[PDB]
Amino acid sequence: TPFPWNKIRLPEYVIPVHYDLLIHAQLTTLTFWGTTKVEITASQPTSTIILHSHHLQISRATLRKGSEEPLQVLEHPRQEQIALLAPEPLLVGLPYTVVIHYAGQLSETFHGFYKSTYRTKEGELRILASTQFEPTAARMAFPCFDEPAFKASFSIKIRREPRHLAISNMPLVKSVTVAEGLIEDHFDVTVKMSTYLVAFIISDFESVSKITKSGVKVSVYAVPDKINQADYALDAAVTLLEFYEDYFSIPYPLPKQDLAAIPDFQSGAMENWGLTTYRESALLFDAEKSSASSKLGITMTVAHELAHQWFGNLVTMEWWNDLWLNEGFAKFMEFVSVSVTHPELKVGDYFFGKCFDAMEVDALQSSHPVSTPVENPAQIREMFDDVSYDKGACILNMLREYLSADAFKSGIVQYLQKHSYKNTKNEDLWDSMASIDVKTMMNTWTLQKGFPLITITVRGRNVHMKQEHYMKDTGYLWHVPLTFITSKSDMVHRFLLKTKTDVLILPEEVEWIKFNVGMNGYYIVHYEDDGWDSLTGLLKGTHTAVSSNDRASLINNAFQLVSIGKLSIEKALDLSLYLKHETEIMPVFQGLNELIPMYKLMEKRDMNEVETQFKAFLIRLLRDLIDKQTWTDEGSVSERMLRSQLLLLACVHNYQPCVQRAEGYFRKWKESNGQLSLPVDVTLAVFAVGAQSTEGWDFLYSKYQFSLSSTEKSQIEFALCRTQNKEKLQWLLDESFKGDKIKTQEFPQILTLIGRNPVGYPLAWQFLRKNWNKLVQKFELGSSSIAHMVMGTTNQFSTRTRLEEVKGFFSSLKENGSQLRCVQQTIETIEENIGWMDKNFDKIRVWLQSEKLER
Ligand SMILES: O=C(CN1C(=O)CSc2ccccc21)NC1(C(=O)O)CCCCC1
Ligand SMILES: [Br-]
Ligand SMILES: [Br-]
Ligand SMILES: [Br-]
Ligand SMILES: [Br-]
Ligand SMILES: [Br-]
Ligand SMILES: [Zn+2]
Repeated sequence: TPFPWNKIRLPEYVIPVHYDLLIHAQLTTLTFWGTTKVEITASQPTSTIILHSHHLQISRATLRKGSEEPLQVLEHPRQEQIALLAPEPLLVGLPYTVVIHYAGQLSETFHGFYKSTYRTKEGELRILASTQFEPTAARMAFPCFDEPAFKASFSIKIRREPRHLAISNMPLVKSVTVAEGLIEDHFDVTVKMSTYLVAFIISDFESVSKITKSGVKVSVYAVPDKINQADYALDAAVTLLEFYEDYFSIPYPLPKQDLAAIPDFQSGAMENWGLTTYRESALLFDAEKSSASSKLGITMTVAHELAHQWFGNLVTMEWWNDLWLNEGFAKFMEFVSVSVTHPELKVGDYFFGKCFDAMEVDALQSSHPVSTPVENPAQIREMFDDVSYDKGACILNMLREYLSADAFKSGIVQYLQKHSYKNTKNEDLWDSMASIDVKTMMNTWTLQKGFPLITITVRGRNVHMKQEHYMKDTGYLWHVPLTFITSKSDMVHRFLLKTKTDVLILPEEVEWIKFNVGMNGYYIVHYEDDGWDSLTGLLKGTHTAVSSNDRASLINNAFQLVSIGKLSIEKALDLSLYLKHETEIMPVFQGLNELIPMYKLMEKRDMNEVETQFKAFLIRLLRDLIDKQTWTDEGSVSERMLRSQLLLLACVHNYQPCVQRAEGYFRKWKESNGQLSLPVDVTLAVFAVGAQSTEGWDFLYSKYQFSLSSTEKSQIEFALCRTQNKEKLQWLLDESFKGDKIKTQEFPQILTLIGRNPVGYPLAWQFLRKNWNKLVQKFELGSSSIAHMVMGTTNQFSTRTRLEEVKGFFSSLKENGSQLRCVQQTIETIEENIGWMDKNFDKIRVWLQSEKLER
């Protein structure tokens, strides 16, 4: 019989109410079986039930009316569906139960119901089984109506050996002994939720717990050897859940919240309702070895996953085209919450960096609107990108500054209350925010890609403003909430620009004007006539006349304008010279973010002399700030992050005072047999210098197997990827790909670091090409992991030959990668790199030879 349904989306006329899932995993044979019972009703007469199933071996399917009838099973593996045919049509509105018996193999990927492993201190391999369903992998563990708008309650039962613990979304009601060495755990019924949020883990994890003031038991789960690193996340999770409950005025509805650190995990974390899961590096904190960056990362990742309990779980997007309703909000709420719960982290100052990263992809033709259509699993996975997360958060921040925090908060509380246990579209959010023209304005920011360039022309008191789509002509127009300050006023002045152009009149003439105050708006600014000269003069003479975020926005925008010929490279580089006086993390890092990519392009070309001169200029520019750093872990989180990055930068570029100190610390660390406690903040620099020799690299690698510290593992991995030894770089690719000595969850990062190694970069792009099929099988087409490997190995090329290697390779893949959005993005980036280098290389050579810092 041919397949009776020819659409990717399921029919809307058969709706589930409740699922009873029985799962029995065998961790010795790596197999599982299940029985899924789903209560359904049909809104129209049908004899066919279409549902999702992927890589499950279905043995039997029956239909119970409320008698039992057998169902004929048909499969459509490409659509990832099964069709269950009943002997007679279902009666409308009457309850039926579909019962499906099946078996599967535990996935060897990081999705579905997959295998995870770890080693004990004695070298014994331990196996656990965990889940990762978002977006479409629930259908790999149980047959279901696997679309987020088909919400249902779930009663989960897990069969296991007595040596294992099982945890799931809800608390454990009871454990029944079925037979010898066979226990069945019954978990309480969940509230109405999407299939992608179902979770279960079978392991020998240990836990620590703490109860919130609202009575919620919060626990952190981890392997026995790492449960002593769970205290920080446990305390942070309790404080953040209490923050969100008080903030939203909507209690967390479940009796418990678990945070599990999984030894193998693809993304950073996942918000499964009641059972949030994390990479061990995103949750576990070692008070002696963890970095300030990693502590910030745990805090923000926990805040993100807990925000999703409201934004994503309680209220879910109707379809993946509106995935930003979940991810943009969760990303933005990390800042809203942590700014209050952990004020010592000063996160609010760092938000804007995400917006500049989103602008890098959003300035290309291959970007997409925040809300855009998706059909198949690879396209849906492509929605987990910088546009949904970072542009999503940045436009919400822009809107909050525009409406005020009070009006914005009222709109989001109304929205969550109105749509609790249901699904929403982009329009529902805008109607909630307008109930406090929001919809017209925010449609310009979510229903078309990109962002505007705002051009300012000052004629005495007359300030002319123009908008145009910034693209590296569509005729796009936005409702832009402009802000500005002047040399006469530091009040934030506002002007809503809804037309191509407008003009305003200043009360008095000014010496300078600066738009996008604190860079809270998702747009860039160009100043005509002497505007850039006036702003450059202000930064050179009195840089604290504007805030550190305003200084960072001027640096970023000046370099973005060079790409479209609005500002010469010489004038942008002249502006950057003020950084010799800068002390603040955001503008110092913004200077690095703009300048470092220039020598990354030179490293992949025969441009050694200008590359070396450019690197010497960068070190000279920040020399006073580098020399002021102590080689300790002293200071605030920003002082520590600034120290670590500056010392690492100085050492990799052979700045002699720092290389000598790093060389001495590494030699002493190796002499001590790795017992010397180095300051965590200098460890990246010390290890990167030490790995340059064969003996140093082998010694660093010998310590890797014993480490229980996520930071130490990450620091060693970074250092090992910096060697000039090509056999060692190849070995890291081969071993992390294999997953024994270095876990495969680190492969995408290792591949990108080697792709950025000045001598070993050809090896990363070659490895990706030669192992494409296995990498796609492990990480999936459309995944953020694949996108980071594609862009990480190719987006710093700047020759027509490299451009054609990329086009030729990906077009030869046909259905296994030729249509990837990351491929078009990297092709467009290489085209821009070719043009930028051709135009600016010798201009930079001449500018460097002028030695303006030495003048
Ligand atoms: O360049 C990189 C990585 N990287 C890029 O590949 C270009 S975008 C970028 C912007 C800011 C910071 C790092 C960036 N890392 C270092 C390098 O020269 O390879 C320099 C910094 C010390 C670590 C090594
Ligand atoms: Br049974
Ligand atoms: Br505003
Ligand atoms: Br005038
Ligand atoms: Br010191
Ligand atoms: Br090849
Ligand atoms: Zn998220």
